[PDB]
Amino acid sequence: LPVVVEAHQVDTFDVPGVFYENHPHEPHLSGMNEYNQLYQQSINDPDTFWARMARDLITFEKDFDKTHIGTLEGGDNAWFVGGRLNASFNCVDRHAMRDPNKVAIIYEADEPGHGRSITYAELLKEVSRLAWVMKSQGVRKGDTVAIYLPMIPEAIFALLACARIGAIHSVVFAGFSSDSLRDRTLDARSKFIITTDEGKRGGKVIGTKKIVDEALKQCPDVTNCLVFKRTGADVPWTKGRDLWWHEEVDKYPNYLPAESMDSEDPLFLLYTSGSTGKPKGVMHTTAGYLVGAAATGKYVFDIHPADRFFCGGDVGWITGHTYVVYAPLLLGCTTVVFESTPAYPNFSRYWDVIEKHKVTQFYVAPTALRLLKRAGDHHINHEMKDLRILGSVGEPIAAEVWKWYHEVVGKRQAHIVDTYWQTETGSHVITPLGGITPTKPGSASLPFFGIDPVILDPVTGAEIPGNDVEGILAFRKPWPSMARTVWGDHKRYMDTYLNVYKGFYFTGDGAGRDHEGYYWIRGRVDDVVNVSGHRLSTAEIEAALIEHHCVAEAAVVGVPDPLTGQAVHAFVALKSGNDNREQLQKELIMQVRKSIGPFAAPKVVFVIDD
Ligand SMILES: CCCOP(=O)(O)OC[C@H]1O[C@@H](n2cnc3c(N)ncnc32)[C@H](O)[C@@H]1O
Repeated sequence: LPVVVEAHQVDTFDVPGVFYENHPHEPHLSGMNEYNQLYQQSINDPDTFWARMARDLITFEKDFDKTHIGTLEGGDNAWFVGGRLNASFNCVDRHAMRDPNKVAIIYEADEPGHGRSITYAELLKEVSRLAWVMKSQGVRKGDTVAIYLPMIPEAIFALLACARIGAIHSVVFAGFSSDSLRDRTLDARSKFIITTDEGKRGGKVIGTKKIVDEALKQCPDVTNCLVFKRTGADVPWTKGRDLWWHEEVDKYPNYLPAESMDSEDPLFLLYTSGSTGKPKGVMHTTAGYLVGAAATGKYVFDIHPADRFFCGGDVGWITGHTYVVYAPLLLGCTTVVFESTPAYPNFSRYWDVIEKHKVTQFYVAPTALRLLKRAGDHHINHEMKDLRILGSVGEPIAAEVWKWYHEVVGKRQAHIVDTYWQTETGSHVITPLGGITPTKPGSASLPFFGIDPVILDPVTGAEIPGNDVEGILAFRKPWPSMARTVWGDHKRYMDTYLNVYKGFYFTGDGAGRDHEGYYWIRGRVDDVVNVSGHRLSTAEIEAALIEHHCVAEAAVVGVPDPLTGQAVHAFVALKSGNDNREQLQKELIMQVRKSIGPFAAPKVVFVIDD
């Protein structure tokens, strides 16, 4: 009967009472009244609200002159202008100064019972001497550095060492093919790459150095490749280009100065798939991105310095950027770097890790939850006494999965926080606040501070006022962690995000706002599909399928899937005939695996006449 049909007869759920009784500290907010007061200030007077938030959470070398200049339509937004700071100083130095022996990183290795814990002082040493390696090899402020690493603590060392010297890290998910790594390394114009000899995940060997070698044959500007010895396997070696991480860092001091950066110096590039064209290098700058990361870590995930935060996302994606690395380290707590899968050695692994390390917040994709729920509740039998926040990201956590997460995983003692955001927003933008916001199963709830959502008519672009409305999700105002450009193509950034509905930021998602103002995310309205947590471009996959000599035309679509959220399905029209039609279906799948990576392979390729 309502316009937003998903909300029909869905009541809110309060934060469990025991959450407050068992809390080691207390929430950073007194309740929803204070959220509403701070939220209104963040919209009505963002100059005052964000200046105080930034000065609360981020240590500047030089205080900023003005909170924000520019406009959405101008595509000229700048935050904390005139400030100077360094991201590695805020993630590492200031904490090592105060509490050097506090654990910063818990490394959980692919095999249980391995791994190690890393203090803030140890982190400062490893970041410093890795930064010395890059500096000695000629990396300078403003250079991009390609990173092709699995989930080991050396990945955090690498991001933060780039930030320490003002280089711009460009992390490439270690499941990408050599073609995909090559394309991102070329576009970023990186001259330095960091990788492993091999990766280990779920007991399986990933031949990272071999993949890198293949990519670098076509990246002539890459003059050094720093290799971390993860497995010790014999790998191909290029004298004069390749260097061993362990050999190089032993040469250099255990401390390096931090480079003084402008608030608006680029911090990183993250190549992201869009509705049209090759992946775009989404650029985040420094102060605004860090402010958003710290602000959401604090108020969304209820992070306090003593906490042990565990995000299951990969450093290759924005979730790992913001919530494995930047947010928890900015706030000075402990973060978990998890090398394995939730199924290795068995389906208990996530809970084994949470129980061993006394994790307080866990951040998961619903695809992983559905896999585990299907495996059966006998794999979950873990006290997990400290687990009080259960975050979810990537798609709506639907009622059946929500209930399982709340009751079986959380024992009705944790607050489930469904966080809506995207690579381009830097940090959470519509989400409940942990320990504060009442929630609805399947809803992202309410906007974060500084986020002013509107629902637009898809055709006319007109704003649809009031509640129980549906349409396009857009934001009316800039926010600190917004992506600042697409690398090398500001015009595409303008045309993609800011020129579609002038005066607004276009998310590419549909949404409903229900009778109580709660937001229900409908998903992408463009040709972007989200498959097992992977943001994929159907146009990219079609182009991959066309690379096959038999295929003339290709069409790929995303369809609902009970486990992967959505499944990509591909249709091809052949140029002639193929008596090995079942055999062609294998070559087409391998073609996508070569062009993009295993994770992008279509479930099936249908060969049709027209
Ligand atoms: C933030 C990690 C993933 O970042 P990406 O840039 O890869 O993907 C962003 C997209 O994921 C979906 N999405 C993300 N979170 C949610 C969410 N909580 N509910 C519904 N859809 C969601 C929305 O369609 C969005 O445009």
